[PDB]
Amino acid sequence: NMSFVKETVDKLLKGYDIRLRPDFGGPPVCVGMNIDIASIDMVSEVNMDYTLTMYFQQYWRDKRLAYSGIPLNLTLDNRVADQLWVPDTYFLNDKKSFVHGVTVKNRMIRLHPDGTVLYGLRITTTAACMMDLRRYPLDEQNCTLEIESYGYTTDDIEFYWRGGDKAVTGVERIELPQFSIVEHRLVSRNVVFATGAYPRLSLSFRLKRNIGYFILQTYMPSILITILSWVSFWINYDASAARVALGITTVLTMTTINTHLRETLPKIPYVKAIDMYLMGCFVFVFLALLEYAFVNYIFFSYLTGRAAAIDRWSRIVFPFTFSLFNLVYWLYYV
Amino acid sequence: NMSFVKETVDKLLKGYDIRLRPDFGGPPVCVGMNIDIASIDMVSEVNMDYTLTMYFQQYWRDKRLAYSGIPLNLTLDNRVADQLWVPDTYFLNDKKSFVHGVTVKNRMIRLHPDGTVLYGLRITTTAACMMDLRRYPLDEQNCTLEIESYGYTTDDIEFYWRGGDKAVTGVERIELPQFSIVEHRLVSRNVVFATGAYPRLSLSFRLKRNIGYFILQTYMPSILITILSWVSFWINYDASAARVALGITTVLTMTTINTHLRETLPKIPYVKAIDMYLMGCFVFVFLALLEYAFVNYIFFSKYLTGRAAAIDRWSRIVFPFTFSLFNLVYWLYYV
Amino acid sequence: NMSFVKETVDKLLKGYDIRLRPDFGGPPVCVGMNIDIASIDMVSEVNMDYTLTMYFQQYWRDKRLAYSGIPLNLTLDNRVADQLWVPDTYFLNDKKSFVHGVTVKNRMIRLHPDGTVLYGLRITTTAACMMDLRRYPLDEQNCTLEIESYGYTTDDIEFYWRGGDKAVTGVERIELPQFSIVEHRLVSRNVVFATGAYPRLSLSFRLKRNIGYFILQTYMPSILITILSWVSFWINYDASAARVALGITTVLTMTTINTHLRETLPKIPYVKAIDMYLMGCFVFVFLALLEYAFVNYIFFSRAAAIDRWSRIVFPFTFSLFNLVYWLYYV
Amino acid sequence: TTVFTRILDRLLDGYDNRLRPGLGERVTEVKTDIFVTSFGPVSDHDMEYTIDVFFRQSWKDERLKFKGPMTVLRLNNLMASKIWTPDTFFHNGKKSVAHNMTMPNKLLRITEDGTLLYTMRLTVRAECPMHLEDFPMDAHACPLKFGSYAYTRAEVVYEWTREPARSVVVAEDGSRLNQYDLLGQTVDSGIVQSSTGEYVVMTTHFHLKRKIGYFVIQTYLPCIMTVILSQVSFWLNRESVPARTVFGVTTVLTMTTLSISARNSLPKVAYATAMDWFIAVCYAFVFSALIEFATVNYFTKSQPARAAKIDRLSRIAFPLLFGIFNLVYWATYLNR
Amino acid sequence: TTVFTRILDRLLDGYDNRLRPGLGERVTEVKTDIFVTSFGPVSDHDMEYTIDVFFRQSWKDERLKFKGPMTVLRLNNLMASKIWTPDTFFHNGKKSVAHNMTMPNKLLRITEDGTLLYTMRLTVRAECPMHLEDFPMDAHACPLKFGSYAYTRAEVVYEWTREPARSVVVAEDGSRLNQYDLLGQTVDSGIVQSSTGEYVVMTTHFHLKRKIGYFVIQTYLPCIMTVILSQVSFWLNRESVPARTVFGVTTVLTMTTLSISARNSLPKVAYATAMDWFIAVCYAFVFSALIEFATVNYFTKSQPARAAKIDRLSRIAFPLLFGIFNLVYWATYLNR
Amino acid sequence: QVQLQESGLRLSCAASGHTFNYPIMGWFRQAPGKEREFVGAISWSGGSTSYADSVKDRFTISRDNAKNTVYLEMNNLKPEDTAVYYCAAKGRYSGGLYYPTNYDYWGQGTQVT
Ligand SMILES: *[C@@H]1O[C@H](CO)[C@@H](O[C@@H]2O[C@H](CO)[C@@H](O[C@@H]3O[C@H](CO[C@H]4O[C@H](CO)[C@@H](O)[C@H](O)[C@@H]4O)[C@@H](O)[C@H](O[C@H]4O[C@H](CO)[C@@H](O)[C@H](O)[C@@H]4O)[C@@H]3O)[C@H](O)[C@H]2NC(C)=O)[C@H](O)[C@H]1NC(C)=O
Ligand SMILES: *[C@@H]1O[C@H](CO)[C@@H](O[C@@H]2O[C@H](CO)[C@@H](O[C@@H]3O[C@H](CO[C@H]4O[C@H](CO)[C@@H](O)[C@H](O)[C@@H]4O)[C@@H](O)[C@H](O[C@H]4O[C@H](CO)[C@@H](O)[C@H](O)[C@@H]4O)[C@@H]3O)[C@H](O)[C@H]2NC(C)=O)[C@H](O)[C@H]1NC(C)=O
Ligand SMILES: *[C@@H]1O[C@H](CO)[C@@H](O[C@@H]2O[C@H](CO)[C@@H](O[C@@H]3O[C@H](CO[C@H]4O[C@H](CO)[C@@H](O)[C@H](O)[C@@H]4O)[C@@H](O)[C@H](O[C@H]4O[C@H](CO)[C@@H](O)[C@H](O)[C@@H]4O)[C@@H]3O)[C@H](O)[C@H]2NC(C)=O)[C@H](O)[C@H]1NC(C)=O
Ligand SMILES: *[C@@H]1O[C@H](CO)[C@@H](O[C@@H]2O[C@H](CO)[C@@H](O)[C@H](O)[C@H]2NC(C)=O)[C@H](O)[C@H]1NC(C)=O
Ligand SMILES: *[C@@H]1O[C@H](CO)[C@@H](O)[C@H](O)[C@H]1NC(C)=O
Ligand SMILES: *[C@@H]1O[C@H](CO)[C@@H](O)[C@H](O)[C@H]1NC(C)=O
Ligand SMILES: *[C@@H]1O[C@H](CO)[C@@H](O)[C@H](O)[C@H]1NC(C)=O
Ligand SMILES: NCCc1c[nH]cn1
Repeated sequence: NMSFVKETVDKLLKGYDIRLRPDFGGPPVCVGMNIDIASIDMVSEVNMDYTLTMYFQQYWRDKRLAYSGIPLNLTLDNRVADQLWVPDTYFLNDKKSFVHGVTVKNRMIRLHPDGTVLYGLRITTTAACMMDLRRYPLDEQNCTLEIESYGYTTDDIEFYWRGGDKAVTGVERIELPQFSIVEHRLVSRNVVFATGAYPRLSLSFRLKRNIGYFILQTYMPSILITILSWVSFWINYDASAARVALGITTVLTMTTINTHLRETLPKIPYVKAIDMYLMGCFVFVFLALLEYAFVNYIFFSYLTGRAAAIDRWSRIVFPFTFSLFNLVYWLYYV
Repeated sequence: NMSFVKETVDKLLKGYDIRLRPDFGGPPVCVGMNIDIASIDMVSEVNMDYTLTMYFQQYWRDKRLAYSGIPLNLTLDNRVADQLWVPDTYFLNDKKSFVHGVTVKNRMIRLHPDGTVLYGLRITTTAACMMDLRRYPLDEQNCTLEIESYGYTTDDIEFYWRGGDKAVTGVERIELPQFSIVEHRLVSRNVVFATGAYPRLSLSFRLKRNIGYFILQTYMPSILITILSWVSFWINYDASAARVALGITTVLTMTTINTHLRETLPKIPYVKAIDMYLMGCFVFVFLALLEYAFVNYIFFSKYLTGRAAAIDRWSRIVFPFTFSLFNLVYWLYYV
Repeated sequence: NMSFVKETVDKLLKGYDIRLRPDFGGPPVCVGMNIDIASIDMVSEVNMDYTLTMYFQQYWRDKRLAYSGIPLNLTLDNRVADQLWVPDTYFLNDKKSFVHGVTVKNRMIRLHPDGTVLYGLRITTTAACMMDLRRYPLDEQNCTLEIESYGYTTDDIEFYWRGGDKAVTGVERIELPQFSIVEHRLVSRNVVFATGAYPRLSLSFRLKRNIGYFILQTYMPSILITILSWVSFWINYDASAARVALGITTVLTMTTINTHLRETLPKIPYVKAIDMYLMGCFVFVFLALLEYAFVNYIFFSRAAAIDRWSRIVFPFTFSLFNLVYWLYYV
Repeated sequence: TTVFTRILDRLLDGYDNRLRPGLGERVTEVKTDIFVTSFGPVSDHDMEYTIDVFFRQSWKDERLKFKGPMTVLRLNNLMASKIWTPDTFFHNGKKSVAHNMTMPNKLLRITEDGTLLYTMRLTVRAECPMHLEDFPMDAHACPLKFGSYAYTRAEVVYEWTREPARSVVVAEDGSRLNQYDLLGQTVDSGIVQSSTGEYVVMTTHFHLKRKIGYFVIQTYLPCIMTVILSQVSFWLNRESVPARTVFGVTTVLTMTTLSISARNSLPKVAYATAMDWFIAVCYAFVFSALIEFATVNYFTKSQPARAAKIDRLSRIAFPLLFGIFNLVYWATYLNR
Repeated sequence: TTVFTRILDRLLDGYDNRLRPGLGERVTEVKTDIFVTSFGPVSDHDMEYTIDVFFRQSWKDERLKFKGPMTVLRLNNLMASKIWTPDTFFHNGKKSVAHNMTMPNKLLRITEDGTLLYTMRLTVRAECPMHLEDFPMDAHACPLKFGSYAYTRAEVVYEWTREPARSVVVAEDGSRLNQYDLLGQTVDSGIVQSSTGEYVVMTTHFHLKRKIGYFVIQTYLPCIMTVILSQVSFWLNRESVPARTVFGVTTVLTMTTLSISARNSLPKVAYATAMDWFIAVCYAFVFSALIEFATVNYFTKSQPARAAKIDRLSRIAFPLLFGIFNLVYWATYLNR
Repeated sequence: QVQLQESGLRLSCAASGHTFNYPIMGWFRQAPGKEREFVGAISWSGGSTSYADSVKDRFTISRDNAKNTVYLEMNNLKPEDTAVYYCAAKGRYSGGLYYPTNYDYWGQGTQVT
């Protein structure tokens, strides 16, 4: 019968003060959170934030909304969320967030017979993710989503992850382009501001960056350019135009790729750990030009023997030194 | 009197059912329309759209709102539109649009004693304009704004341009940077959907793209670099390094300008008119380099120098003629 | 003491018809406007507009809201603006405007015992002013903010700059990064439309682009690179590799500047002073390589002459071009 | 005149929009339909694609049964606020807007049998997975899934209005695809289990094919020209050492710039797709040309007889090797 | 159970929220405090900086006196709309959004003595002037000013909740500053004069210091590399005209390229910065080094003793000149 | 300020001053009894023109920027067109083109008969 449910639902909303939380004078109400992630796309370094889409569900108990005689579990329209009291959770890391509104404000209200209330939302959030780029692109980032109660202190409300470690789901099905979710954790804590102590749940992700795209874009061309400088060593000693053009254009290409690759990432006041490789390669090319200039100076300012000896020494030393530097760099970072 | 108008207005709205259109059971209501274009601000080739701001006036007859006694117009406060029936007209081409709301929601309601209502809005729309860039930038383009009723079929509402061809005004107020409006057009027709027929008006604009900037920016660097390549002909074949550097740097410059200018336009598969010209100039400089290499191979690999000089003068007299022929053909084909 | 004001305000608003303007049958209501320009933000040539922030106040006289026995003129909460009639003022140059809503919809309503009502807002607009770039970057600009009544004709409503010439304030405190506000002008007029005559207010700023950045960072590279091309003359003609390398790489640098400076200002059809200077520099570097080619052709077909004549011709011709350019545009 | 007002008042007497039809009697069968006015651009950078649809939903509500002069009442959107409607939402949506220009773009029609028709104009910006392994010559199947948010399968069950093949319809004029071609669509329905319960999810995949002309003209032609420059660098006399040096130099520089320019267009995928392989092979070609030039220059004086043989071998080998590489590459990738 | 409902109803017994407390009696005192949760990025391009704060306000209201079992009752955000609150606004804000996720991020607390506390989470994008004359070795004092909008000094007067230095406190973890260091802060209050009347405004100045570690490896190192390239251009012999020519011209090209690149990623301004000075001096050095070769090659044919003399003098002088210029520049800027 | 001079079947209206600030230029006519009426108008670019109903496809308006001039050409003249003609300039935002009040500056009346 629809009229029975009609009058039951009408009676439930008589004398129901939305201003007062459930059990206003009694012990704090326990709210159980649950999360189902859809995507973590757009992990931006320039913006220092990540976009997260999430089904966020909250379970609690409200004696005022208990009903009997209706065995089924009332799935009410989302508009009923305006009448009922709902928790006041809020994300600390968020910059811009919204609840989806495609054809309806995407919310769900479910009333169980025992007064238990389930409140579900579909939220998109742009949460700040501070990053330590001192090992970029060989870094492993840690950043989180914090969930806090705004108005109600710990003595008026308490949070807990419903289902323990199974509260958050969908982490396995997430495939970022240039990242891999290694591990994730759930933590519950109390934060003591000036006003008082509030609960805080937190879901933390540790992301690991891929390497293939970065190495293929950045590191390999520097290697080829250094090998061109070594070709400049090998080619001759007296052919001034060929060697000098090759070296100066080697420097030109190195600074060209440096300028093109310097604009991808944001401003940070330290070596980015990919800049170190570019500076090393630039320094190697620079020393190639320096030793070429030294060869011309000693030759033009017996002498042919010195020039040949220095050329052999350079061509046998520089590749070995570059290999040593490369191994030291890779072992240090990777 | 003051209270007389107040009680008359209160009597008008009393018993007024906004859910039902005027003449609910009777024949369809006619809705004349006027558009006054403030400006067409953006025309984006990356986004395939254009921004358009306009005063949009609708005019219809509602016998329920007829009043007597008061002999002058009623220019009511525009909040009254919240409690009145208005046609539900939408622009089928819009992507993002909004009614301007600076200091008040920019609307106006004017009721006349015979019951005719005039409803004015100040709308801005980012309308979609699909466009063919085959002849870009020598292209004569078309854009449209496409008005239609959503809820009501042709059996319940009629659209017409109030004032005929003079319905749309303010065309002279449009001053785009590069485009020039050749001539506009107004069309009215019934479109058939699955649910049923619907009235549908269409404003159309034919834009012509100015060319002088395209010339001065993109084109004449290409001709300039082509003649840079040609300068290698008037150099002694013995100085191989000079001709090599000249030709190879001209090719490098062609690559640089091509890759620095390609990104401006969207990813269009078919080759644009400008891309044909850039490829032609690339081919010309490439052939200059190749024929120099051919001369060098013939010579190095009395009599031979004569052949080299013959080839050099042949190239000197042939390359300008062939390039002029290609340029004239290209310009005449696209103009 | 407190409930007295409550009942007075309740009495004022009950029976108040927001729909009907004050003096519906009487003469038009005079709305005295006033502006305080907080700051003129960025002025994008690309967007062909400028962002403005302004405290926008307007006074009028509603006899319906007259009260007595309360000498203190009331500063009511902004929510009461929903219950009162206000003018349908709007802007014509705006493309996207909004009233700030930081902790409250930023509005103020101040009633006075005589019946005068002051209505204030804090508005931020993106007003479009078309710019003439023929003289760019040595050009003047006129950018205007225009105010109209959307619905009410001049028979119903009337505007006037309250305080006369002193209506708009705060312009002197503004310091734009490049432009300089040389003067501002207030105008009041009556614009005739098809529907009828409407009242118009206008605040027009004259902007002069300060020239100390483009002159140093744009023209100087091209000038120095043309002098660089001229350096090739002093090198002997026998060093063909040096001459062709210098000329061709000067051309390469010039086109690099040309293709990297396109991010300065948007697509426009007509020629610009900056474009004229760039094109002059481009042709002047080109004629160096052209006359060098003539030198080689004449020599290998007397030539030191070609060069000697060129050494004085090219700087003189470029100086003449520079003087003509500066005289024409200044 | 005013009889319809009385009918509407009677319909909304004792009517609650919070309770679905048949709340304890039967499952609500919500027939649905989509008409795609315009298939928006597919942004590979943002992993997304836009679409504009007339989303239609029809269901029977016995509460809204009336007998009146007219068979069908074509009410405005205002009634939709005061009436029960399904909770449909798009599972893979990112940021969608329901257009409300002038008035809310919603059509509501009520039939004398209680049947309802609720149509609305949506602009859905959905997320599409992109297996870019065969980039830029890769087909795709971008999905669009929708279903109820709150009601499980036991409460609300969706269906296609007409036959599923004819259900989703795409307007012919509204393409709005710059570099993609739509190869038809395939629809289906299924049940998705979740934490709350089983839900009916209706999916439609749009098949897309990349258009290659822009990419070939932008990337492969410049790369082919640069490697051809490296090829013709061989043919000059050996003694012109600066000449061949500057060919190798400038060819490598141009190739690096073109590689960067081609690379900026792709997304941040961590695998060489097909342009990376082409660019790597063209690197190998130009560096091989420069290296063997250095070799013959080294041997130009000690043993000036093997240099001619090496040059002849290079001329016969490098162009043929590049040609067969191009043939096998194009045959392998185009046929897929 | 229902005692608090009737208490709340009795509180709003003809309570007019449009009237300030003590409207005809005295000036209401609004003690306020700020807790900066985060200091967002400072966008010099957009001439603004972002901050995320818990803006707190506290004022005594006699009309909201009550007597109940619990001394202090904490209410939701709906009561906030139903009572008078101050109209505090930021004078220099550009586009600030009050967060509204889940439900409006605010809180209201009422005490038996009529004391009332009202806090809200805010994100303020405030504009602050910047003098880039000493860029990038430039400090800034970006202000954040706020005060009432409608009510004047006589109608409302604000105050700091505690001692002013301790009133505004910044969260340690929430820095969100990459190229700046928050070198403390200060607060103050003052009476701004306006046409409507004198208002009370409080400012807090955040002292920022730009970090040079990025800009040094951005610009100042490649410039020095090009200058040393010119020096090794000097070190070469005189016979090889094309070697020194290509050094000079390519160094000019690289200098121009990096000079435009550094200028591009900066806000437009009508005066020369320190980086502009450095770039100009480096360009001057490069051009000087090339014209020195122009002179040397001109004079090498006739009387090469002068050519050798000027070459030796230039080799001795140019590195010394560059070194002393660099020392003067760094001593001028880094010392302050 | 914009100065306009009339010359003159064919008529010419020159322009000098801040012609950019006053794009639209219009032609009006007046008989000794009949009041001023809108004959035609042309924009700054000149691509868009408007004419009154009574002077459709008989009059013509052209714009040349050689010295900031516009030209009005009459064809199929009739005795009812004998009148004095004015050339005026309109501001950027001044409303409709058909009303003399919007136009700011006016050229000296040129008689035609
Ligand atoms: C990414 O990086 C972030 C860093 O920002 C990590 O965040 C920390 O995560 C760890 C583990 O997940 C947290 O450790 C836990 O804190 C809980 C909070 O309890 C408070 O409890 C009492 C209150 O009086 C005090 O002890 C103290 O004030 C605590 O702050 C603890 O209850 C937890 O204790 C449990 O773990 C310990 C250690 O294993 C056991 O000995 C205990 O018996 C008990 O089982 C625990 O200590 C830490 O608080 C988080 N810090 C912050 C700042 O949030 C992410 O975890 C990390 N994630 C990934 C995937 O990399
Ligand atoms: C930019 O590009 C668009 C797209 O091509 C152009 O839009 C087309 O514009 C033309 C006008 O130039 C439109 O032509 C009009 O259609 C009318 C029909 O409306 C009806 O539909 C059916 C017709 O069977 C009937 O129910 C009823 O008549 C409706 O009115 C025609 O009446 C118009 O005129 C023709 O017929 C009469 C009588 O036979 C002839 O005397 C006329 O000369 C003419 O042949 C006209 O054909 C066309 O409909 C538009 N396309 C669409 C899809 O609607 C824009 O015009 C273009 N921009 C510019 C500035 O030209
Ligand atoms: C930047 O660019 C803008 C836009 O072009 C310029 O604005 C123009 O500014 C001038 C100067 O203020 C305006 O000129 C005037 O029109 C006013 C209104 O005019 C009519 O309406 C009134 C009232 O109904 C009638 O009485 C009158 O007869 C007209 O029908 C006049 O009131 C002004 O009068 C002043 O000048 C006259 C003549 O010298 C004097 O006799 C008066 O006493 C008074 O001093 C004036 O005629 C013009 O309208 C503006 N253009 C518009 C609105 O399109 C800016 O001036 C320019 N410069 C700057 C710095 O911004
Ligand atoms: C209320 O506001 C009015 C403003 O209209 C105040 O009126 C004036 O008093 C000031 C100060 O003496 C003068 O500068 C103005 O010229 C006066 N204007 C008038 C009388 O129209 C009035 O003082 C205010 N009253 C209170 C109690 O604040
Ligand atoms: C109502 O919800 C509870 C939650 O677990 C479930 O166990 C129960 O079966 C539901 N009722 C019905 C009738 O399905
Ligand atoms: C936006 O849509 C809502 C839908 O409820 C509507 O009320 C509002 O008027 C729309 N905004 C406009 C027309 O500016
Ligand atoms: C969100 O903010 C709006 C203000 O636009 C407010 O009306 C609403 O109550 C807030 N909460 C929700 C759940 O919408
Ligand atoms: N505010 C004037 C709107 C208008 C346009 N056209 C006629 N009236």
